[PDB]
Amino acid sequence: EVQWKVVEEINGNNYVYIDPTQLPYDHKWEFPRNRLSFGKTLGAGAFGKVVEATAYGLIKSDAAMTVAVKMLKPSAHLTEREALMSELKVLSYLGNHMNIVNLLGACTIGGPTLVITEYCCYGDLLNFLRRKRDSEDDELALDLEDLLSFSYQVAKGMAFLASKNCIHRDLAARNILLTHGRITKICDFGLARDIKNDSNYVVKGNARLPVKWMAPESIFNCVYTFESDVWSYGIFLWELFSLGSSPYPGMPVDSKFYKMIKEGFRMLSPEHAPAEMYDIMKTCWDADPLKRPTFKQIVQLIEKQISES
Amino acid sequence: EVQWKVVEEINGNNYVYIDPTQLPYDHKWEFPRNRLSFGKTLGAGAFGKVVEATAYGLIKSDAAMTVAVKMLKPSAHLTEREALMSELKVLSYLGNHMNIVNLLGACTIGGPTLVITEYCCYGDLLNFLRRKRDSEDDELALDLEDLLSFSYQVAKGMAFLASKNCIHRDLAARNILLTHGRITKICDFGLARDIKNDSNYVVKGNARLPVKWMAPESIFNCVYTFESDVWSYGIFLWELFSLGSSPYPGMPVDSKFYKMIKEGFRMLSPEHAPAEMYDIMKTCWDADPLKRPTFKQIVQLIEKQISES
Ligand SMILES: CCN1CCN(c2cc(Nc3ncc(-c4ccncc4)s3)nc(C)n2)CC1
Ligand SMILES: CCN1CCN(c2cc(Nc3ncc(-c4ccncc4)s3)nc(C)n2)CC1
Repeated sequence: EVQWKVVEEINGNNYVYIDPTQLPYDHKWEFPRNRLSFGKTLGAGAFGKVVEATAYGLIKSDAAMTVAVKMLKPSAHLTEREALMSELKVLSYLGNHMNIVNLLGACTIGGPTLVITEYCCYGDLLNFLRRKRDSEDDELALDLEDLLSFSYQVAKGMAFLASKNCIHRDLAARNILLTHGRITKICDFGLARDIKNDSNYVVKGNARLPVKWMAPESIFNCVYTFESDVWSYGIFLWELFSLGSSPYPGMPVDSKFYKMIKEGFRMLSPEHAPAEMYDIMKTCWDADPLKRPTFKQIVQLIEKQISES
Repeated sequence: EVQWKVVEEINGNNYVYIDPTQLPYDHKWEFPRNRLSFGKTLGAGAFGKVVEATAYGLIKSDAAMTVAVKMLKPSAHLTEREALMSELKVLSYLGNHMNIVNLLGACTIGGPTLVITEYCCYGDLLNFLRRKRDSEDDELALDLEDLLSFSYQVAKGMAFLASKNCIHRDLAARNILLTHGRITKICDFGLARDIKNDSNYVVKGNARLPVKWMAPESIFNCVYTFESDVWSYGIFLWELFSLGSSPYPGMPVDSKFYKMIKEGFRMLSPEHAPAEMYDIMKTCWDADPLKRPTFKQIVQLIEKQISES
């Protein structure tokens, strides 16, 4: 199951997705696998893993560079092998942006498929926030500046994705990475996350889904849109200003939970969210998708708050 | 006593200082004092203080901006009034640099002299470090990235000063400010610090001097050079990687202290200084001033460590 989808047409409220198996792979990305030295495993699911590695001569012929390599475990079946190749083709289709985990190369010959991406040295944003949660005015002001910056950067990364007609479908702090300079990068662990052991992914129908992050139109109609990604961004803002607390606290995903969300029930503001960031969340959680803001508009709104400093 | 001196000639190991009272003041800096609204006091000495204020229409005609205003207290005498004006003239002589507290304007008519500079919103680096001292691998790595950045930025600020033939004479973490984006800015509180109540300033001769930060040639010959500023930067590095501990721990400034420093005694490395930053400190503490590195060279050395990431 390819996670990032790419739309080609909107034929009056119905998306025409592009078959990722029909996207090109440009051999400019090809890199010899014997110039990768594999290190620790950074994440692993049932069928896939991401491993830290050193790449010799990937960018400059005389330099080594730390990278992340996505690969399948031997237990993987054909559909997982296709998905890895489709993720490779989507990533090269997207192109490069500062706030996404970028493609650096690939090994598609001489062994199983390897996908080489940037390595983010501080790990996932969710764990970063929860450490600061477990852990005076100047210190709090500086933390608020970081959180404003993270929301700005994720919003730019998502605006870049939407500009390439790409829908993320699993936006959440656990899928955002932090790296040098406090730069945040959107990624998808996809096959490299063990979702069977993550309570945030819930059984609904024939899938395990991050329901507390999903828009209502996605839960009752299984549709994923640019507007539903905006909804997820709103949920992301709530965990961001709550220091990584899980959304809808003390409320498990029952059938009771599903009722409330169609009743227009929303979360209240996190205690220390700035009013104008709370205002952005609420508009992301509009029951009407076409009343939610676009990521381009969210970028402008957050730019204005940061400039007021 | 003007703190920042400006040299004009080096006539074989003897400096010709420029009389700051002979530097021009350009009226382009003139700003009406009735467009300042004064707030809290940020620091105060015997004769002077620095106050936070809002300046209406200072940069853009339609915008307010937070600034810092240096001014004298009524107890000030003629020599302090001249010094404030000389500091104004040095600051406009220096020009603008990202890593110094820059001049934004001045009120030299219609009341006592006011000097308007950038406001740094996180205060002094020394208190910032001591809070982190009172206060796992990802968190420590990120702290080390900040400390590397602070040493790089202070070194660029000092290289800019040396390039303008300016000697600071009181470089220390207490004279470095932190502001938005974790930018550090060199300043001098000068008349706005109460040095009578600061143990770091010690009675030597007819002055109160920061002896633990001074080069030996400055202690026994009362000479201040570009090379003695480099010495102070080395001491600054030691407090930086020690999280604001006072230099030469458990050793008061006796006559015994003076003996040891001419004996070539130096501090050992802070426990978590990177080897290459320790190497920079040691070279800053060379008994021969002409064997110390220049700030231009320190900038290059630290740039290389940061690039290795
Ligand atoms: C020693 C302390 N730590 C702990 C944790 N720590 C990290 C780093 C990290 N870096 C990644 N870079 C790219 C990734 C990726 C690429 C493509 N698709 C999906 C994911 S994951 N990821 C994790 C989960 N933990 C690093 C150091
Ligand atoms: C509410 C919590 N705090 C605590 C402390 N805090 C600050 C800010 C600050 N900002 C400065 N900007 C320029 C300065 C200057 C200009 C010219 N010459 C010398 C100095 S001092 N300075 C201090 C000492 N504390 C700010 C907020």
